[PDB]
Amino acid sequence: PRVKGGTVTRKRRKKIVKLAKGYYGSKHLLFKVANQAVMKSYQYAYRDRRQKKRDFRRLWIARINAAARMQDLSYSKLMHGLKLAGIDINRKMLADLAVNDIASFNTLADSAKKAL
Amino acid sequence: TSAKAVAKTVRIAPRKARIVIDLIRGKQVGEAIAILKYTPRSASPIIEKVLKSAIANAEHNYDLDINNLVVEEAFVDEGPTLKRFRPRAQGRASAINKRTSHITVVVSEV
Amino acid sequence: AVPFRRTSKAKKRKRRTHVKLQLPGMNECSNCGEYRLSHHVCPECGQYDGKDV
Amino acid sequence: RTTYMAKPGEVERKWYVIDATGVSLGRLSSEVASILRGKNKPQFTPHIDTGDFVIIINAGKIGLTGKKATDKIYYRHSQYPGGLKSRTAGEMRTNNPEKLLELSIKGMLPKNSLGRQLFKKLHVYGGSEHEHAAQQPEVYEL
Amino acid sequence: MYAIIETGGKQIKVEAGQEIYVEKLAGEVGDVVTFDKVLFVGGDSAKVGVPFVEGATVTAKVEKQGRAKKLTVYKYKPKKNYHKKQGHRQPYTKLTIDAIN
Amino acid sequence: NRSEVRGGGRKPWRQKGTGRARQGSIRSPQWRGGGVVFGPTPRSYAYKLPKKVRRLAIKSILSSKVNEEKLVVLEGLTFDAPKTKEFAAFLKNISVDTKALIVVAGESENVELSARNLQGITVIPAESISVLEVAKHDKLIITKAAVEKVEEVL
Amino acid sequence: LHELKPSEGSRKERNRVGRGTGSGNGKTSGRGHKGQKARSGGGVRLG
RNA sequence: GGUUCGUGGUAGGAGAGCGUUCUAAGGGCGGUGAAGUCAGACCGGAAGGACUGGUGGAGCGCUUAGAAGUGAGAAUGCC
RNA sequence: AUACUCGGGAGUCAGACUGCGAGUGAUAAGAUCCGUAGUCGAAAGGGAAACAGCCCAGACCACCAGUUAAGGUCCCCAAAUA
RNA sequence: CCGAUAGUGAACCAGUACCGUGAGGGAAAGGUGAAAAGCACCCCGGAAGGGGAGUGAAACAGUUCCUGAAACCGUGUGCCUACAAGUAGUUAGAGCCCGUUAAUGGGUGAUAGCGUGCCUUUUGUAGAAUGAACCGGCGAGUUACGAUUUGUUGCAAGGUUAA
Ligand SMILES: [Mg+2]
Ligand SMILES: [Mg+2]
Ligand SMILES: [Mg+2]
Ligand SMILES: [Mg+2]
Ligand SMILES: [Mg+2]
Ligand SMILES: [Mg+2]
Ligand SMILES: [Mg+2]
Ligand SMILES: [Mg+2]
Ligand SMILES: [Mg+2]
Ligand SMILES: [Mg+2]
Ligand SMILES: [Mg+2]
Ligand SMILES: [Mg+2]
Ligand SMILES: [Mg+2]
Ligand SMILES: [Mg+2]
Ligand SMILES: [Mg+2]
Ligand SMILES: [Mg+2]
Ligand SMILES: [Mg+2]
Ligand SMILES: [Mg+2]
Ligand SMILES: [Mg+2]
Ligand SMILES: [Mg+2]
Ligand SMILES: [Mg+2]
Ligand SMILES: [Mg+2]
Ligand SMILES: [Mg+2]
Ligand SMILES: [Mg+2]
Ligand SMILES: [Mg+2]
Ligand SMILES: [Mg+2]
Ligand SMILES: [Mg+2]
Ligand SMILES: [Mg+2]
Ligand SMILES: [Mg+2]
Ligand SMILES: [Mg+2]
Ligand SMILES: [Mg+2]
Ligand SMILES: [Mg+2]
Ligand SMILES: [Mg+2]
Ligand SMILES: [Zn+2]
Repeated sequence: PRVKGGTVTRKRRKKIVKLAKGYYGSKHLLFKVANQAVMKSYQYAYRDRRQKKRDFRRLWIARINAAARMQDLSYSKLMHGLKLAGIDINRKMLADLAVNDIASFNTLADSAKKAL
Repeated sequence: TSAKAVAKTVRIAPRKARIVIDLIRGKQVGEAIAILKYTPRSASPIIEKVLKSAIANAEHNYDLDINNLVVEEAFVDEGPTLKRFRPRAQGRASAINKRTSHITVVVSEV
Repeated sequence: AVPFRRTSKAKKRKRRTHVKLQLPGMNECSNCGEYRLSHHVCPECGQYDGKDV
Repeated sequence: RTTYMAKPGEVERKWYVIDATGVSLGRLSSEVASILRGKNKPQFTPHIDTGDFVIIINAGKIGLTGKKATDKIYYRHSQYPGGLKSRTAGEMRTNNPEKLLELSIKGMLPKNSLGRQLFKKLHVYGGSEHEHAAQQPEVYEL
Repeated sequence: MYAIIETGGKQIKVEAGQEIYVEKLAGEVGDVVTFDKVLFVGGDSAKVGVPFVEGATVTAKVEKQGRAKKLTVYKYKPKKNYHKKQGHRQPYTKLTIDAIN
Repeated sequence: NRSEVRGGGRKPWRQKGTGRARQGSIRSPQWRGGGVVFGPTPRSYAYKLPKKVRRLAIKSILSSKVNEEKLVVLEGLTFDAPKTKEFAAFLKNISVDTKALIVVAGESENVELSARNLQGITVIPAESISVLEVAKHDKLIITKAAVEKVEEVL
Repeated sequence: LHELKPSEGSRKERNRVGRGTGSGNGKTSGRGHKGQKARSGGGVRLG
């Protein structure tokens, strides 16, 4: 029996073109460039799930540095102080206190100074 | 509410019809007809007949006031292309698309 | 000599920003009551709007 | 998730006035770049501009160590063949100090659209008088 | 008053009545969960942990046991005829915080 | 295949210089009306397992029918004249109401005719009992005379 | 006849080459790259 | 069911599968709307699969097995 | 924690640079030809501005957690104007 | 076994048209509806073509008229855009606009970080090496008979028939 190439091809290519929604010009219309664009988007998203974790830690560290220098501490001294003092609060939580509850941040910065 | 006329498979390239149709889109029908009368393009007479047909449709089929009509919609769609050949140098033939247009005009009160 | 790349839709449309007609210079006549080109004779009346023929 | 992000016009931008008298051209510039960028505020958000406005006065008295006054050359190219012009840091500190400090700080700002907005927040004066008294600028120490 | 608790290899700030998502915990949708590792308590008397506040606990009730929105993970190496597609849905537990202690 | 398709003898255009892909025949398989590259060829699909395996298969399918209580042994089965109404009434009396293979020996030509127009019913000699015919049918109805003939062979 | 199960291990699905890179037999279809053994009808006589 | 050690990968070896047309048997859907087609924020580890609605206007799934003209993005491929 | 044996199926027979030991060369070559180790080839990640072959180090998937390696901590740019 | 690029070259006035001095080469091209009931009549227009009205289950079935994808061409408009240097995404992200197979939702995207297509061929290619204008269809390990090896099943010092 003959199997004509009916429907499976169109169904597969249309899914890839729909994943390219929002891309510029031919990239959201044409299977060949949409398929490249979608492969490349997935590769970037895979790389950026790792880079996102690095980026947010750099943001938190910069904010902790700013808040700590308002207490005559550098980030490097504060973090050493918190380690010696045995305080396990992570950079995401410290950066959150430094912005939203500076009084609490100052309490921890005191605990740090005491341990140094 | 509104009245449409269409001229299907008019033997004029759509780009050539569109550059004129763009002048009348949104105008009152009286001004639209004047604009077409004084735009020296091959498309102007063709678009005028579609517009006047649309206005007759609005007055006869839908008892609307011809004095109060605006060109609500006007567009040109590609019709089927006649394929022709022009002999060129060195035995080669080059394609010629004798393109056709569908010219739609919708008129409405306001 | 030849296009190195096909022209995109956007670029083609930008090029055509200036490919358009201007509205004709026209106005309603008094004697006729219909539109006419300025500095032309009005056929509706059948002569120049001002100077009778 | 939950990390704070500053919104445009959320963080109060303040006006600072900084005396440049004696400070190394860099050293002044590196500190000022940080103030413009907002790196000294916990609200620091990399995409927003939370920084402060900076007036530098006395830019004519800016410090240039070593033989930099004669040997530090600033180059411009017009993009015409052989259109390279040069000025010494010294000559520029004498005649165009506002330019000298702008060149020094521009190089230390992010090289992007936001970096170009930050540069607009810098006001340099050769002398001791600015015309920004309305902005009630507060003296800042390095 | 808010606490900072250690759940699922991460730290989270919790007030009472807040609805948090955490890594899958054992618990039916009724069950009450007790977080014992409290790093910090806030509000008018900051109790700081070295590293955990002795006796301090947050209680929460399990609202949902779910799988997050489908992620497709796709890798390829250009010119090496290598592609690898994988679906992912990360399990979570949606808790409502009841009481900081 | 590209040899069997009408025409296609000449090279469509010269190997080099025209700027077109090199082509050998207009009936090459990538051409629209061209030859098929492999595709069906007339062939037999028939094969027999060894005789001993074929005998075990008929013994085992017949034993299955007895285990499933799908085998009805009839004393006689005969009809005075070909009458489908009578054969249909018979199937109600025996309580079939399914597909059924009817195996008969004592010639009884009227059985074949009487059951010929019923849709799920097949009448066969006894010499002609096969694995696929027993498998194709739910109930197996067999005359005593036919059982004798089936056992005589197995 | 609607519940046929051939003896387990008696039948195996044939391998189809040149049907994409996922299978591991796509493109070159197990032949590697070029030379006489990559060609249709390719290969030297037995000994 | 646990424990331990593992899980980058081209040529390439090994395995398990998805989907397509056809056949058989069983069991179904369908003018109260089949296939196809369009849309969607649904489901599965992948190939893929549903559901709902529009269009369409008469055929088509599912289960288990079987057989193949069984899967395309590249051939200065052909139309 | 593998070896060996017997069977089924392969691909490969253009290699590259780096370090070390030699020849050829001019004690030239990103040269050439061997030996020896590594990396690339077939290896993503971090560093070396950018940079297959160097330094660090091996990606099963998810996380807005943590600790380190080379390399770094005035600003661009995370960390010492230690 | 094929189901209109298939199956004959040829489902249709095909060895036709067309090409060639000639031998010879050699296409494309199927589908209104159950029934013509194939749109009286009115209107604009020279006509074409439309809009009504009517027929019909349907006319967005209107004489090439089942379905009607994609490229491609347009109209409308929710968000963005005229100081910006862009393999066009991705991660972070305001603002604005929505409201779903109800989901730690959808559209858009100021600004910020990161980021040299795909394939082939190569020691090594973003490559200033190769191939592809785009979309669609078609387009490449098959079958027969032998050999060998593994799996399965039957029988077993036997096993098996060919014509
Ligand atoms: Mg000539
Ligand atoms: Mg031939
Ligand atoms: Mg060319
Ligand atoms: Mg054919
Ligand atoms: Mg297989
Ligand atoms: Mg492989
Ligand atoms: Mg390929
Ligand atoms: Mg090859
Ligand atoms: Mg080889
Ligand atoms: Mg690994
Ligand atoms: Mg692997
Ligand atoms: Mg294999
Ligand atoms: Mg079908
Ligand atoms: Mg369709
Ligand atoms: Mg095929
Ligand atoms: Mg193609
Ligand atoms: Mg060496
Ligand atoms: Mg060399
Ligand atoms: Mg290679
Ligand atoms: Mg690497
Ligand atoms: Mg780098
Ligand atoms: Mg490479
Ligand atoms: Mg880390
Ligand atoms: Mg550390
Ligand atoms: Mg810093
Ligand atoms: Mg044909
Ligand atoms: Mg068709
Ligand atoms: Mg033909
Ligand atoms: Mg037609
Ligand atoms: Mg602007
Ligand atoms: Mg500017
Ligand atoms: Mg090309
Ligand atoms: Mg064999
Ligand atoms: Zn007049």
